[PDB]
Amino acid sequence: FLGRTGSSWFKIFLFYLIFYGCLAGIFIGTIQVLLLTLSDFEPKYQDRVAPPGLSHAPYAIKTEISFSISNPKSYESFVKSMHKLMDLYNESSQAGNSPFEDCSDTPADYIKRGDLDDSQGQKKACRFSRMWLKNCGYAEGKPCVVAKLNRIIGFYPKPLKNTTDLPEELQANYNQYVLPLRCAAREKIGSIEYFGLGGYAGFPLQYYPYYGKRLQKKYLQPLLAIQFTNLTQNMELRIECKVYGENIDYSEKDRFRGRFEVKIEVKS
Amino acid sequence: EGPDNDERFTYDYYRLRVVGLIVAAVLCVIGIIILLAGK
Amino acid sequence: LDELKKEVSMDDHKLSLDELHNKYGTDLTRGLTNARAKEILARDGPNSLTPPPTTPEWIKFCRQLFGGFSILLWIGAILCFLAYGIQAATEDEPANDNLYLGVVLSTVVIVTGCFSYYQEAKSSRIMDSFKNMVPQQALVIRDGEKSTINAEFVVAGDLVEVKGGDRIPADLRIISAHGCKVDNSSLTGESEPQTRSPEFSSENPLETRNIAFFSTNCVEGTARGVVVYTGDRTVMGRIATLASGLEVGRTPIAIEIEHFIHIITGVAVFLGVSFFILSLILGYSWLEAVIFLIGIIVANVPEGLLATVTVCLTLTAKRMARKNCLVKNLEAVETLGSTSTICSDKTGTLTQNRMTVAHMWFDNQIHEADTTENQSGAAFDKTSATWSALSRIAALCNRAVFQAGQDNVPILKRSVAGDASESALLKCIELCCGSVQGMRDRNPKIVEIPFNSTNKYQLSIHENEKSSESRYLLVMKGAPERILDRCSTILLNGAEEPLKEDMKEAFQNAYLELGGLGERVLGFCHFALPEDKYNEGYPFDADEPNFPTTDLCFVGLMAMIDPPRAAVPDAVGKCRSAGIKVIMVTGDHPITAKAIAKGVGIISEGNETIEDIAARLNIPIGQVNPRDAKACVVHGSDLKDLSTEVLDDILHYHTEIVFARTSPQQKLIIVEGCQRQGAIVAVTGDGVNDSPALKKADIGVAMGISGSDVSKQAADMILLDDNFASIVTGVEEGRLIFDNLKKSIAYTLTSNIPEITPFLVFIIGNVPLPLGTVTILCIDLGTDMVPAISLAYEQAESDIMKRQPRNPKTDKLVNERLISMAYGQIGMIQALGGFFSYFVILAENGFLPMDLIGKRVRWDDRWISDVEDSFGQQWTYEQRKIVEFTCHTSFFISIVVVQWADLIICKTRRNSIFQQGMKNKILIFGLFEETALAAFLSYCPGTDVALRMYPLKPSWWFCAFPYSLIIFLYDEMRRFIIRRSPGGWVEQETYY
Ligand SMILES: *[C@@H]1O[C@H](CO)[C@@H](O[C@@H]2O[C@H](CO)[C@@H](O)[C@H](O)[C@H]2NC(C)=O)[C@H](O)[C@H]1NC(C)=O
Ligand SMILES: CC(C)CCC[C@@H](C)[C@H]1CC[C@H]2[C@@H]3CC=C4C[C@@H](O)CC[C@]4(C)[C@H]3CC[C@]12C
Ligand SMILES: *[C@@H]1O[C@H](CO)[C@@H](O)[C@H](O)[C@H]1NC(C)=O
Ligand SMILES: [K+]
Ligand SMILES: [K+]
Ligand SMILES: [K+]
Ligand SMILES: [Mg+2]
Repeated sequence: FLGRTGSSWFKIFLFYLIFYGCLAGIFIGTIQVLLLTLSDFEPKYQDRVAPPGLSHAPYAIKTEISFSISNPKSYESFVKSMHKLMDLYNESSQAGNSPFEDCSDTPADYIKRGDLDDSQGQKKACRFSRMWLKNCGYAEGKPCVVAKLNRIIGFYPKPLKNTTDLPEELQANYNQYVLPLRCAAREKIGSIEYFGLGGYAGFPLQYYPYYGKRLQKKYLQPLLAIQFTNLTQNMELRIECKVYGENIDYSEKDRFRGRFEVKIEVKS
Repeated sequence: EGPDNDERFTYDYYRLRVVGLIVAAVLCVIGIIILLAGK
Repeated sequence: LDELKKEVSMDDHKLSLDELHNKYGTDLTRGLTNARAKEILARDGPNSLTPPPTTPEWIKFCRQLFGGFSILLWIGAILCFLAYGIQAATEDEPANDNLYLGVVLSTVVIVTGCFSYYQEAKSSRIMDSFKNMVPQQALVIRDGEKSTINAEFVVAGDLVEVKGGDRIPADLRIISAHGCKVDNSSLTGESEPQTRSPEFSSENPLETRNIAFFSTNCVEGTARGVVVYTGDRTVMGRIATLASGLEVGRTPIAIEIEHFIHIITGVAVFLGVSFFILSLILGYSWLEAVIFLIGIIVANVPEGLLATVTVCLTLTAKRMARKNCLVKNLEAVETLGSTSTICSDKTGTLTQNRMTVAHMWFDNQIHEADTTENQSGAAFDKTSATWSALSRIAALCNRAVFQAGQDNVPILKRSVAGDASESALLKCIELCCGSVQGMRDRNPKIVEIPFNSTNKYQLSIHENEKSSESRYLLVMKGAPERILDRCSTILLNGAEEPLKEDMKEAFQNAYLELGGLGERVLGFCHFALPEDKYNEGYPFDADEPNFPTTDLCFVGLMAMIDPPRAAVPDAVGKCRSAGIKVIMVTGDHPITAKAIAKGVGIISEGNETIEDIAARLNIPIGQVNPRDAKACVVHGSDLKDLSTEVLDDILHYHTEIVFARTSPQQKLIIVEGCQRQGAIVAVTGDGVNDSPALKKADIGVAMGISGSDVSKQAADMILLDDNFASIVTGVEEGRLIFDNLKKSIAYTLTSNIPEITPFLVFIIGNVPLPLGTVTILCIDLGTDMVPAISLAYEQAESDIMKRQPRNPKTDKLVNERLISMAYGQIGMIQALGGFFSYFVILAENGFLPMDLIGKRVRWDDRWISDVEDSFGQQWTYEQRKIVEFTCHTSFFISIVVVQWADLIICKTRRNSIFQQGMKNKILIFGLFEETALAAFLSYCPGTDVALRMYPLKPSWWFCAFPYSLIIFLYDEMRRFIIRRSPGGWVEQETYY
């Protein structure tokens, strides 16, 4: 033929069949032992998610949400993702004492449901009403963005203490139980309005620590609705929403490390 | 610890780099020694 | 074009002096007119040689920039700029990826260009050396007056004059001469002075006395002649053009390189476009379809391989430089290993090029002297009183002297003023009797008759050094038979005795044997003149026989030859044991050529020519079956009337071939004949008459000390110490580097698979990219470099000089067996070890292997800053990318770890590491430096930006260890099978 005879062509096939078969069987074996060394409830390493990311619902083309108020299908793209998220926080999804629980309607302290063990059933998560998100189809004019803190197993988000000076200096400082979120731009051509649990501009600490998908399915993380009823129009406004805390940090590279990058433009 | 389990989300990449560079250097020296056993 | 120059020349030495003048419109006495000479100048053109048109270095450099790998890397470099252009227009990408990767790849092409350019070097100044043989000026007779002119202004027809010490300015017809002798070594390779006279003495113009040639010099006397040829039209000017004009051609090693380039280029374009369409079918945007292709290019092309080859060659050439063997062309480092036939000059190559005493006949006994340079033999006789009598004649009846200031150099190497035979005798006595000058001071010469053409002997009368005598001793030497007709007694073991027919017959026997050995034989005799008949003041007349020259006492015979170099016989046998055929090709006479052939082992004992059979059986040569003769001796005059097909039959039908009295073109023809049969041929030589053959040879080797400038220009390799044993070393080195290149190539190729497979699974699986493009270049250009080079220092696995020369048609540098092992077996195991570490990193950060399938869409989505892992956690864009790049880093390090084992297995093709050992210090160096580089690239701060290399956790380093070990075991088991059964299965499938 090309290389060899039929007899040789066969033998080279019988070899590579057994050979690659063995190699596949060995590869699988090493994957088995790897998995055997891992927990079902907690990942081996968590230093790469460490400082929590802050992500929002409006799917930004490039950290930007520009549209026209005087146009219907101009914002119907951002309403798709906005709906996708809030559709999960339905009351019909949170039914019965299992696996949900009614928690303080005001920001409270942490809740420990034991260890990362299966020695108990599904760890009961705090309910969250999308109805706590006042004012927010969504904002056809002047968007109503929804913030979110990235989930990390066993992470206890710790707010800053009012020992020294603060950006939003001491205003509504629920020091003990709220992780604040203050959006900014100089360039003050807007109108910041925050909505959340208990009416506070933060995340209620009663939703922590997260026990993971395996130990807490259907779990709901707290949301923070933000509305920009800015009196300006037809210009790119670089708005940055920042979260503050002891376990919260940022990076010049990762522009989502505990903060937002939104470029709103109501070009109408 | 409980609420004070910050160490869980931390890794000393600084020491690791110091050690890694020490090792790389020493392996580089060892190599020179064996090569220079005759030039 | 040069087929005309490969033919024997035609001449006009047969014409009379007068007749020759009519042909050139010339005067025998007055010479040309100033006007007629200038007319002929403009007519024929200058008496000069024009160098052939060369290829500029520009075109030579750029021709490498387009050879398979460079072509693919160019397509990659441009395709980078393509994707970059498409980006800069569509969505403003502030990145530098495609732009920088395009710059990097273009640089890789340029630098790789320098390496191949350095390897494909051609240092040739043939025509320049020939031009150096034309004198600046010549002496001509014009308008009846002699004047010096620019030699280029010399034309056919003018009257030229030459004298001892000057170069022949052009081909001349001798019309007048006085004691003129010439050095024709340019045409023959033999430096013994040849007389020139107006008389025609041979039909063959290269042998006649009435022609003098350009490229030669007058050694003594004076001559006048008419110019018959000028410039390019001279006999050796044509040799110049032939030699300088010959097409170089591709080396065996070069052909091998291009061959695997085709193979690897083939699989590259195959998988390249095979997956380019496979991606579009899967609905991949052309924006991405090209990005994947660039990666495929980088994965398939072994970026550092061609440069490795060059470095391995260079390092092998450095070792040979350290044995006095200079390599002018890097590729010639390997040709000697692939050589199946050596065509060797004799004089100054196989031989020392110095008349040396070989045997002596005295006391009715043949004695042998030591002919070797360094005198590696033993003594023959010292005791016999006869010896001292013969020794005295050899010293006394000798007019040769050592040049001043030689006392530092060895006797046999020092320059001597005199003819070759007298120098030989001088050096013979000086060696075994101490200072000859002393013997010539103790015995003052009073009268002598120098060797005469008519007398055929030379005699001398000396004052006997003996005090009790202080009388007159007569000594003489000459033609053995002439000396015999002048002897009455023979000095036997001390005492004289009558010359009976018995001893006279033993003389003839001794004389015939020595002459049969191709040796020049001289007779020696002396006579103690009677005291009473010769007073202490008796005057001797040298002009008229004033003393007896008959009834003298015969002392002995001495024989001499230009002997082989000490190492030559043994080197020839070693070449022959390695299955290399050795042919002699010489300008010298057949009797001498044949005798040295037997001396060095070109013709082995018992082997006969057709002429030998005929003489032994006493039958006509036509009655001899030529197939009964494995040896042959072909004279150039017969070679001339043979067609190449008939030359091919000679080459095919004889194992032991001697081509004697060959011209320079004839040497070229013999070389081409050998090549025509498909053989790789080496030429060894030292003369300008070797230049064409040296050029045409696959590898020409010139002698460094004895070699002429031309020969060393025509060669690929120079033996700086004239050590012929270096050929044996060269062939051995050549074979070793050939095997080691295979090892180094397999090693380099093996790591291609773990660079290809990640890109494929990226498409077919939709998982995050396991390894990056930049990461690949960190391997092929970084870590694999020193290890791959180090394989060039591997010792032989067996006695390589015991095997036959490779068949260049069947035995390739890269074959299917190499690809099967590197791509199909070992590289495949490396790929898995890479993937394993990849799955380990991701799973330990929360992305278990199961959830990875079909996630790249959301993974690469820059706007999704919340991807959910297996544990329900949410990752931003840059966070997951850090883990991904950490995956690139550990996959990279996994390659390094699996290359550890590969380096050790590529060490040996057959033998076990437990047999070959770990005595390669460069290899061990490679292991340490490779690992140091990898660690540095991962842990050095800032490398996460420039190369996207991230620090690895200690446990990460060990992921591929079980795969590294399986490689070592697998290959060790496999080679154990090879050795345990030379049959073929494992062998014919995987044995590189
Ligand atoms: C989650 O809540 C949303 C609230 O808008 C539900 O949307 C409803 O969709 C139905 C049918 O398309 C409409 O008739 C209603 O007007 C919507 N609102 C309400 C309050 O009922 C959505 O269907 C819910 N999703 C799930 C899975 O239950
Ligand atoms: C990523 C995976 C799916 C690709 C696997 C590719 C396999 C099928 C390839 C890789 C190397 C290949 C082999 C390389 C060498 C030889 C020897 C040659 O004389 C015949 C073909 C043969 C035997 C090839 C057959 C196919 C082969 C085994
Ligand atoms: C939000 O909606 C409420 C009614 O639910 C209305 O009273 C109020 O004006 C709205 N706020 C703004 C800022 O438009
Ligand atoms: K490669
Ligand atoms: K050559
Ligand atoms: K490679
Ligand atoms: Mg010679």
